Amino acid sequence: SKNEWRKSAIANTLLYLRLKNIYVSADDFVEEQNVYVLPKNLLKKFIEISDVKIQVAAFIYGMSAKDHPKVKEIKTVVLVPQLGHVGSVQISNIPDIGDLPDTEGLELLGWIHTQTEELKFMAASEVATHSKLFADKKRDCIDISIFSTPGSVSLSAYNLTDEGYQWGEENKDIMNVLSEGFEPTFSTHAQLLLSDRITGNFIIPSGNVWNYTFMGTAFNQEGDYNFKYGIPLEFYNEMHRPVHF
Amino acid sequence: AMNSSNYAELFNNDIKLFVDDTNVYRVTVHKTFEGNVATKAINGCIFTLNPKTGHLFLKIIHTSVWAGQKRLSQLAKWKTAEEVSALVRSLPKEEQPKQIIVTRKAMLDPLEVHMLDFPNIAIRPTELRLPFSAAMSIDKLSDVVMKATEPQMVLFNIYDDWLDRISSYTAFSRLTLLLRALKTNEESAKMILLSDPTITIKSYHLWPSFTDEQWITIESQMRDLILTEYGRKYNVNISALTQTEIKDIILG
Amino acid sequence: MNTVPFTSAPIEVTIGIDQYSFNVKENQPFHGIKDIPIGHVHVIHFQHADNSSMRYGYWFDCRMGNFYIQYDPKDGLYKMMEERDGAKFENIVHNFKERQMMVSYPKIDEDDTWYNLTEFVQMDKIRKIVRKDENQFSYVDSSMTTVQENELSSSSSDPAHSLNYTVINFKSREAIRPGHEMEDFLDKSYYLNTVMLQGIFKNSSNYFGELQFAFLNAMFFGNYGSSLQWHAMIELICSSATVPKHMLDKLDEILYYQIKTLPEQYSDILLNERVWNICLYSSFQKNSLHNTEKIMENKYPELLDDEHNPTIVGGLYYQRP
Repeated sequence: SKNEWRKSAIANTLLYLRLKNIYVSADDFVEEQNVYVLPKNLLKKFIEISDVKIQVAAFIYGMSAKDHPKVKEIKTVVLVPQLGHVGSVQISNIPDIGDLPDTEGLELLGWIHTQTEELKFMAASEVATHSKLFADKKRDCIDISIFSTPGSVSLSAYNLTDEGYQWGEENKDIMNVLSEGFEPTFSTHAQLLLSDRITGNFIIPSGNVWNYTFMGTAFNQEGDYNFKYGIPLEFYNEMHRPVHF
Repeated sequence: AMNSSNYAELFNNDIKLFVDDTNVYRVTVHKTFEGNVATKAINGCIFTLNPKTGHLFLKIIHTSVWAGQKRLSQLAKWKTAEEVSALVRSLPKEEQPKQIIVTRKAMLDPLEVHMLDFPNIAIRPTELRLPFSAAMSIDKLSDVVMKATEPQMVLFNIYDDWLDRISSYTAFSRLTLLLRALKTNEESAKMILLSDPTITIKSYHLWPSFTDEQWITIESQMRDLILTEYGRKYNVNISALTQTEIKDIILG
Repeated sequence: MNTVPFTSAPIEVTIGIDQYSFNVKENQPFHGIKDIPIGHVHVIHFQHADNSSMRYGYWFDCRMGNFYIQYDPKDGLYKMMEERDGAKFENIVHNFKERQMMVSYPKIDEDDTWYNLTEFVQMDKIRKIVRKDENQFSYVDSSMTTVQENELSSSSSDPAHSLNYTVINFKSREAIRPGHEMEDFLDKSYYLNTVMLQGIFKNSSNYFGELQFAFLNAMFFGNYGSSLQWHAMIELICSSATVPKHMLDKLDEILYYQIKTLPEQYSDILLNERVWNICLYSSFQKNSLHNTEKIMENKYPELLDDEHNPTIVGGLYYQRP
């Protein structure tokens, strides 16, 4: 019904309020370890297009600053076709963006996603998703989880251990209710800074559509999609509805 | 001093203004992992309300006001006092209040010192803890404050058109119920206001155009919101509550 | 040494003379007080056995005339009177048998307490605060109002019933130059120096004399206006950045003796916690009150939302999860 769609879209218009209180998971600084810097404009928009119940995700790309190879600045967030769930997200493959202009020197840094449970480590479903995406391409990729809740957003960045990559490919299964031998220790702390001194941008699917949640049959997780620079649409945008009548 | 007893007196025929300076000096905070804390000031406002008519004099305090100054918290009270004094003096004599009630005691002396030219205007504190700080959770007020590029006075009626139909006391009670709810759980309170998309806010209003019938249900949802969160902060069963002073909850 | 004879003691009463007191029983043979040092001012005060809420008395200077006390049923009060017939007076004072029925004003011999408390107090100053020109002595009680508190009142008054203290109000036009609101409220130097010292008191001795008189009225009678005045005259000096040095140096001494002499029971009603904490711990002149602060800690150690911070809209927080 066009009714229930409408109420969910309304709740999402209040997401921005959560950016008043921002928490970032941090520990004693380590010099040899990389530092990831996330443009605030990117976090703000990404929250604004997300959902109150269903996980939303995207890839992150960027590069080392000129003086400091340990400081990885996030330049670009890529929203790709996906099917989100409460508790997990089915994300399509690493996108091919090298043919796009202005992407010279861009490094794939990992992925970013929302969640509605608070944790101090990558959940079982993150481990499976992160394994499937990165095990054979770039194991140093990070996972930035945003715990989104009324009143605040809490960010934590993780690296995934070799052991974690291994379990994640054993248990690639989509049910993921067994969780035999899942360990919090599969993930380790990555250093993350929020910054409003730098600006980032978005690359989106060329036809604007990234949320396949109400178009499930039409979603191909293995799909080779087309990409362009743009302003990502919100979760319940009309283009994310099945076109009717 | 105004309390929940002599509280009725608010609605007699003497012109009175409430002054809330809570949002005059406002900041955002940056706290490093070390523990070092930096503040940055954002635009603020003096909230000056006539509870009988609903007329709101919102005096926007631009950040430039703080540039080069020291003891900003102290300064903020004295600046609020100059502005309120200036406002009173701008009004025709028959529109000037007979009482000004300050929501925070620390405003008493500065304001009384600035109003010495008006010995017949009583400056009073209150033992109510009114929810006027939540005024910045009203979209249209937050917007005008944040877009300001210099100090500016903006005028609203915070009761919209309610007084065509209800008494001032009923309107003031609706208003404080709404603000208390917005103060208590902003996202949930706004959800209650946005539930029915067919009911809209007129361009000249602050609140949705509920019918008399709908307001009863909205008010009751706001009341539930408040008492529920009050029964979480302290794990008291509101079932076990008497009618008690739920009104004292609402007011402070 | 002087004598203040009493006609009789028909009502049971606790009688005070300066800082000393004694009880007299109902209709117990009594003819007054003898061996009174010739100082410059005395107070004789009363509290009946029945009354809890009520103290009263007379300030007088024995060098000025012959004074005695006689109970007056009409008013229910012990009354001071002047005997204008020296012969009749001397005849009563020097009566052998009546003198044995008098009490002797005591002494610690090297005790200068009364002087320390009254050094600046003069009868001519008292007689402008308590206005009854037909007597050379001055009646004060627990309940008497101040001239300050009745200014807005259109009602008639008996002037002898009001304490005519110098009007001091921190939130008045007199205290605050227009345009200098914050400045003059936070730093009272203009009020202290231009308005009060130069305009009204003329010198620091008149200032200190009213301050001392206000304290003693507060202590002996529990007079509320006198307490307010005493506290106000202290705050006016402490909260001024500019104070004549000779006043400043004398202040600590003055207050020390007043604090030292207070009892422990009525004092907690008497001392104002807000004013004293400001004076002793945050005012401009706080370092001029070392002795006073020290005795305040020894004698009364127990006496000594967030509007003073910005409102926090929200933030960014780096912390352990």
